[PDB]
Amino acid sequence: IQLTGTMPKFGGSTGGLLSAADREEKYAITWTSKTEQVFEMPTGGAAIMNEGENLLYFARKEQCLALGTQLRTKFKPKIEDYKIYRIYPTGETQYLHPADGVFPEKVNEGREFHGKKDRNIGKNPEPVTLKFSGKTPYD
Amino acid sequence: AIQRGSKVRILRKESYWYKDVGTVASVDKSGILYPVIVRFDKVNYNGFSGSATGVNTNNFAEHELEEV
Amino acid sequence: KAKVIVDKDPVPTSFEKWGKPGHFDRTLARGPKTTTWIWNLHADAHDFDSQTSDLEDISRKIFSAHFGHLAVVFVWLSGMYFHGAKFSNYSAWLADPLNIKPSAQVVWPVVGQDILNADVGGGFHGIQITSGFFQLWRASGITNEYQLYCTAIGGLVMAGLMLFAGWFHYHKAAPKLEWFQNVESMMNHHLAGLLGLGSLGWAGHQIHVSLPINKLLDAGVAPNEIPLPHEFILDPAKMAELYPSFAQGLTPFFTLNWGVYSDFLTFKGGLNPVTGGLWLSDTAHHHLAIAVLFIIAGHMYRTNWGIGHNMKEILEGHKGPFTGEGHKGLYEILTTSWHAQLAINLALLGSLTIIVAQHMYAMPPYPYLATDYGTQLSIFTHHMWIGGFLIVGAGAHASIFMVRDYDPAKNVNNLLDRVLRHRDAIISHLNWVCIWLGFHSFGLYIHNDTMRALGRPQDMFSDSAIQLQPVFAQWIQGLHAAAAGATAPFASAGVSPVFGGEVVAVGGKVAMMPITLGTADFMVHHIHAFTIHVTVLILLKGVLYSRSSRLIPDKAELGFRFPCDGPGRGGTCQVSGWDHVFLGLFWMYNSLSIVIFHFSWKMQSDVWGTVLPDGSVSHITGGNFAQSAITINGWLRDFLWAQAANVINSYGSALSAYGIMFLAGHFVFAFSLMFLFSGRGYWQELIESIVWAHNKLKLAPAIQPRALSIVQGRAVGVAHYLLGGIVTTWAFFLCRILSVG
Amino acid sequence: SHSVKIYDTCIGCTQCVRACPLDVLEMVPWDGCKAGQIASSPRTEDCVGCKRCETACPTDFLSIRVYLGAETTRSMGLAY
Amino acid sequence: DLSHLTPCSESPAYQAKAKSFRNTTSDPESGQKRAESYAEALCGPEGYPHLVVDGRLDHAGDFIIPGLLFLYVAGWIGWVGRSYLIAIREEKDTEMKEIIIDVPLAINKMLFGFMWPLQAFGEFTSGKLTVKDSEIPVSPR
Amino acid sequence: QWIKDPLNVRPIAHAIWDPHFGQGAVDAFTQAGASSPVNVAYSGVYHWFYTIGMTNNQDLYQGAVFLLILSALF
Amino acid sequence: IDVVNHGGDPQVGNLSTPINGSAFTKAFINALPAYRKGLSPNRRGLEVGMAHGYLLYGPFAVLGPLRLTEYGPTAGLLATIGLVSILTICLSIYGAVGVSKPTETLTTPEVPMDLATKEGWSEFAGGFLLGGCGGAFFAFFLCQTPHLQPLIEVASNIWS
Ligand code: CLA
Ligand code: CLA
Ligand code: CLA
Ligand code: CLA
Ligand SMILES: CC1=C(/C=C/C(C)=C/C=C/C(C)=C/C=C/C=C(C)/C=C/C=C(C)/C=C/C2=C(C)CCCC2(C)C)C(C)(C)CCC1
Ligand code: SF4
Ligand code: SF4
Ligand code: SF4
Repeated sequence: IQLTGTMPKFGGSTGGLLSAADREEKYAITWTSKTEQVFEMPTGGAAIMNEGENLLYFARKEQCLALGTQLRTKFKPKIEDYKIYRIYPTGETQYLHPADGVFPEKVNEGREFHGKKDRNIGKNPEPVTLKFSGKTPYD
Repeated sequence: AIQRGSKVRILRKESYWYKDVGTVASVDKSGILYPVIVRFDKVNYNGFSGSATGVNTNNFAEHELEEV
Repeated sequence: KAKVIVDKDPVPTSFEKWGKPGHFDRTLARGPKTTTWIWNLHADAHDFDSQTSDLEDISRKIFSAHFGHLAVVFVWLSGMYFHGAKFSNYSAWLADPLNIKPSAQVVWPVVGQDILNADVGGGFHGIQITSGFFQLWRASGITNEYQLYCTAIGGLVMAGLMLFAGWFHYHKAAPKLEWFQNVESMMNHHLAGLLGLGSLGWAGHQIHVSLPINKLLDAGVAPNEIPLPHEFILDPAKMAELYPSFAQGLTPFFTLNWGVYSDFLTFKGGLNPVTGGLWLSDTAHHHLAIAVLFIIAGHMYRTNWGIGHNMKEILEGHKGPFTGEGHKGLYEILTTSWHAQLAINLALLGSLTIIVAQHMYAMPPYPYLATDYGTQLSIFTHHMWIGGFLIVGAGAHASIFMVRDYDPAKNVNNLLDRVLRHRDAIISHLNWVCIWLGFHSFGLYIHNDTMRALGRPQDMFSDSAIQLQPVFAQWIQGLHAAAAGATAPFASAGVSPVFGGEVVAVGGKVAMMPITLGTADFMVHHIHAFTIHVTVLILLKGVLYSRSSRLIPDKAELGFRFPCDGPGRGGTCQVSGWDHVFLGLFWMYNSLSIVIFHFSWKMQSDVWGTVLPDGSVSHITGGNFAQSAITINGWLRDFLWAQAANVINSYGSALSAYGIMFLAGHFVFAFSLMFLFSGRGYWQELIESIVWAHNKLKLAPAIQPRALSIVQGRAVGVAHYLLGGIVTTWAFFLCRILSVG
Repeated sequence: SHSVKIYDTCIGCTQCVRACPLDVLEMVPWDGCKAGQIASSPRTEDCVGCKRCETACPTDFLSIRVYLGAETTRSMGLAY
Repeated sequence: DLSHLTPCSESPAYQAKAKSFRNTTSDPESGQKRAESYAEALCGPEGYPHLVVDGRLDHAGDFIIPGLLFLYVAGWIGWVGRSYLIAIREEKDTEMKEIIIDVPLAINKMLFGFMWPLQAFGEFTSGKLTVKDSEIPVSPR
Repeated sequence: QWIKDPLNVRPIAHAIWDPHFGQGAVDAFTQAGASSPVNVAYSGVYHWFYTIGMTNNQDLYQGAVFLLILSALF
Repeated sequence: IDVVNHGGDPQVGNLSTPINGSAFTKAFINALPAYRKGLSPNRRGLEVGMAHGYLLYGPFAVLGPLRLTEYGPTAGLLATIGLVSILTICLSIYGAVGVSKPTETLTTPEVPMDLATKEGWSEFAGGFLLGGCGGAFFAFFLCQTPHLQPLIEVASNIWS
């Protein structure tokens, strides 16, 4: 909410936000670091993680997690404390990536079964059974 | 009759080694759906493009097997 | 700062790793479970960066592999000199170089290939070579085949010496990492000691051997009464009876009385009227001048004694307002990454080979080089193809540098960082200039096809029709034709007869004519610029978007050589830096094919030909470049259809191997499209059907048969495409020019 | 939006979640496996369809399976 | 009876060509040897030898003898390959000597590969040549 | 004209109206005894019509009108 | 001194280069008929169409099928009128689909709000039609009334 953050010292590039970021949706990543180091933006080029907490905006979620992977791996201080948000041009902010506060590769209680089939993938219905209906054989 | 080291034939149609014989590495005694770990001589297709390696073991159920 | 330090015996010399393939990679060492292991064995055999992570071991492997490559090249050169010594008519060619074709390869008569031994003159049957080795040996002063046999023996000895050095520098005394980091000493010893001393030694050879032997050859003396080059040195009276300034000693060199050396160190400029080549006095003077210049340039960099530059403060001082920080970080880039060095060196060597091609046709350096049109066409085409391949490899290794050796920590706000920051503005404007050049270079041809088809010859882009005269190139030609005596007051003639003057002709054939540029030359030069620009666009787009893009931001973790990221985002097929090299190989094929087609038509129509006794020049095709090289139908009809009448009627003759190679290249080009058009998942399923039929008869192989990978499928397709097209053009060019030249 | 469906032949190796570049997948507890966890795809509207999860699956046929369906501005992965 | 195909000796187009047959080897009369050797074939209107492939005798040398010779040699190659492939299975390290060929076994397979049709008939009648459809990997439908 | 000399007269498919023709293309495509740029028929429906009983242009016109009525009926 | 800066916001994919937005390109792009502050549509379109119709009577008048014929200037006028009409139909259907607010860049921080509606783009299209017809006819009249006007002899001797 309201995204208190300062922007990394970046010289500005051409791979950043286009016109659809202020009209459809844009994304943000905030992360806290105790030292000043150099990172590579998915935008292009290199920028400076300044001391303290950082806020960057990107046009895609994949750019934000490509930054978050660079924040997790390949850094000796091993930054995991990053949060990814989605900002619509209305002003609404949706907090996205660490929803439970824990990374998705670590199991946590309180997460429910999404997309889980209690059947083998070979034990799928034939399409000829599901002709002329909206249902597709992976339902 | 399914025990560790017994040669066994796969009855999963979609498996790479359907109607092929592999050895049993371990059988799990807890209540899981696919307890029989079976290891094969051949390797699966699995891996990225250009990868020279692939997996050669999978979990299977009791009804997905037959002992030779 | 620059010292010699080595490790003694780092790698033992044993044959135990010879029988263990895939030892260099950890993934390749588990054993061949699938046939993808076999192709990965060859794909990653030379990629030393993926083998070891230590830059010292990588540099040691590179240094020792250079010696093996030099040994291979020396075996090749010794084989060429041995073929000149034993299986050639070089002694016959030196007597009558105007009516005997150069041949240096006989064909064994086991099947009907004895017809491939062409009748070339002097009672010798063999393949008419077009490599230009014979003219090179005539310019070197070689008069008999024993001097070629000695050079072949020396090439074998040098190849064995290079093999021993490659074994020595990897298994006995291998240099450390800091022996490679001091590029200051390396560049000083490559400028002064390799280029400078090499050109100084060749200048001395051309003073003492090439000049007297070639002046006696042009004076009309038969080569077996011409004295050997060592009594020219042992007895200076015979050396001083011609070019009589050898009567005085070396003291005018040391008292700076260089002008009395003007009889044998000339700046004549033009071509020799007797032989059609450059004056060897001009070449000896040229080699002496560039030897002095290269030796002077080899004293620029600081190695051990304080004087000199460090190639870093030069880079540190070069910074502007539009860039800011400047070239900081580039010295560490070029001294820690072998791929950036290969990308620079391969680009400059490719452009250098293209310069060599564009220079040796207009200023032929060798006696009777321009007379034999086959040699000139073959060396031009060969050096264009080699140069374009090296430029595309430079794009490749720049892409390999960007994902495997580029470090963003060392590159903040320098030139490379800012290129990555405005790569969209670079690539979009390059895309626009490619589209503009395509429209206003190819739509001119399309418009000319349309108006010539619609019966509108006055609506075309022709010399008679709407003119598009290249006024800048014509102005530059006028500047070069008037350069001798006005802006080069001490040149007897221009650098080449191309820019103006008179027809230089030797025998009955034209050595060189002026090459007038009209609407067709304008239009084909714009197609040259267009195709070069699109090749630049694909290669530079692979370089700049190698690490990341708006599509795939995490593309550096996928690597240089990966097929795709998946069918998502619409389908991310051929996103890698490798696939841009894969497409740039097709576009260099297109570019250099148009270049060599422009050459082979412009020289045949407007330069090459015979001289009538009246004085007019009857060219090979008849000057049809002015009116037919403006249309695609003219290029198809008057160049491809008309000049391939020799390659298809060559059967049952001495050039039938060229017709065979013509059809073979057509086959390989068509064979490429099976790999290029199809995909892996068809062939994996087909091989799955074959595996069951093998399983039915107990024919299951231990190494499981897999289809070729997606990158390997593209690599096989592009290699077959380039091979089939290049073999086709080689066969067409050589069989045309061995019949009309 | 694409459909990422996880089947019951899952060993809970978490390779699909670590291979996923847009946080589509996560691990939920599951009593039917030795690892005690199965993959789930809650925010599958963010799936581009790269099938890196299908690449990393070590089952003989993949327990996680991506079905490319309707295309949105996130499925195309468009920065514009 | 192939009345359109004349013998090359009686054909007056083959005799015009047979003067100018080029020598193929270093033997000077190789063209004359080819001219006399190709005269027993059938020549068309071109003057070139034709091959009749229907298994008849006095034309079995066109296809039947070269065909049977190739069938023997190809059966030799395939049987020695199948024998080596079978022999390297049941010894627990098969990919390494699939990639690096065990020469002393391959020589013994090769030089005893002349009796390939007898061994092929023995394996066919014994049933050890063909794998039953149960014990074989089959793709899904 | 074609039924008089089917072995010499070239069948005309249709006329050419092209704004892009120069004088050379109009002179070149004025063929088969026409005074206009016309295309030579290579589908060979002229032989078909002559064989099935068509003799003059009116029998072809009534067939074209009947086929228009049949298409409207369908 | 960094002459190449960002526009004030570095994470937006653009750079404030001298060519892009320095001092002389912010003006003269903000002072063109598009992006000028006080103009309404059917005046922006009028100015744009007049300039376009005037410039487009250059590759039709001396470059055409009739350029060696006295009907050549008239045919070039008719071709310019036809191209202006096609472009007006394109503008009209682009507006009739439905327009959004135009893209704001570093060079143009303020875009015309009057062109963000379908009614404004209809006025722009009508002004483009009247301007294009007027500019094409004015260029035709200027090229035709001296009947030689040797400035047209230049760039027709080039385009011979
Ligand atoms: C695939 C590799 C390949 C192949 C097979 C050949 C084969 C051929 N070349 Mg070639 N060449 C190539 C690549 C290739 N070259 C490259 C990459 C270059 C650029 C350096 C050249 C430049 C070159 C020239 C300049 C000439 C040949 C010539 C020859 C022909 C005779 C060979 C000979 O003995 O010339 C012997 C020729 C020489 C020794 C003269 C070369 C001296 C050069 C000017 C000095 C180069 C120094 C150094 C190695 C390069 C440093 C680069 C610098 C930017 C740092 C033969 C057709 C010759 C020819 O066409 O004769 C008819 C010829 O004069 N080549
Ligand atoms: C100085 C020259 C130079 C050097 C030494 C390098 C160095 C290397 N390159 Mg290469 N490269 C260059 C020139 C160079 N290249 C050029 C000219 C090209 C343009 C085509 C490229 C394009 C390029 C790409 C695209 C890639 C490399 C890569 C490699 C690496 C490993 C190569 C390997 O093991 O593959 C060995 C493979 C082969 C030898 C197969 C080549 C097959 C060719 C087509 C056949 C030769 C043609 C022949 C005449 C055909 C005759 C047919 C007849 C026999 C029937 C290594 C760093 C690879 C790499 O680093 O991967 C990460 C990589 O993918 N290269
Ligand atoms: C004849 C074959 C052909 C043609 C037409 C094209 C066309 C194109 N290639 Mg290429 N290419 C080809 C084969 C072909 N390629 C193959 C074999 C491969 C190798 C794998 C590729 C891969 C490839 C890549 C890798 C790239 C291209 C790019 C380009 C574009 C260059 C820009 C240009 O010239 O625009 C002008 C267009 C032309 C010259 C085509 C002729 C059109 C005429 C002049 C105009 C006629 C239009 C007509 C009047 C319209 C009215 C008709 C109406 C009924 C619709 C262009 C669209 C590049 C690109 O897009 O970036 C700029 C690029 O990146 N090519
Ligand atoms: C032991 C070796 C062996 C044997 C006996 C077979 C036998 C069979 N293959 Mg073949 N094949 C093999 C190796 C072998 N193949 C290899 C190496 C390849 C890869 C090039 C293939 C790829 C292949 C294809 C693509 C097809 C067959 C087919 C067939 C069948 C018909 C024969 C035929 O079309 O020959 C064709 C043979 C080839 C195209 C290549 C054979 C290469 C040599 C001759 C094999 C023997 C040499 C071996 C490499 C070394 C011997 C071991 C030695 C150390 C002792 C038959 C069941 C066809 C089928 O399914 O029919 C039912 C089919 O479509 N095979
Ligand atoms: C400045 C400048 C520039 C630009 C240039 C150009 C581009 C120009 C153009 C120009 C032009 C392009 C012009 C135009 C003009 C126009 C006009 C002048 C018009 C007018 C018209 C009119 C007036 C008309 C009228 C009418 C009408 C309306 C209707 C009725 C009829 C009439 C005809 C009467 C640049 C960029 C280089 C930059 C620098 C500066
Ligand atoms: S078709 Fe092949 S290259 Fe393209 S996305 Fe699918 S797997 Fe990748
Ligand atoms: S297809 Fe790609 S984005 Fe979608 S779940 Fe799989 S790995 Fe994640
Ligand atoms: S990668 Fe496959 S097996 Fe592993 S946890 Fe994910 S769904 Fe289960």
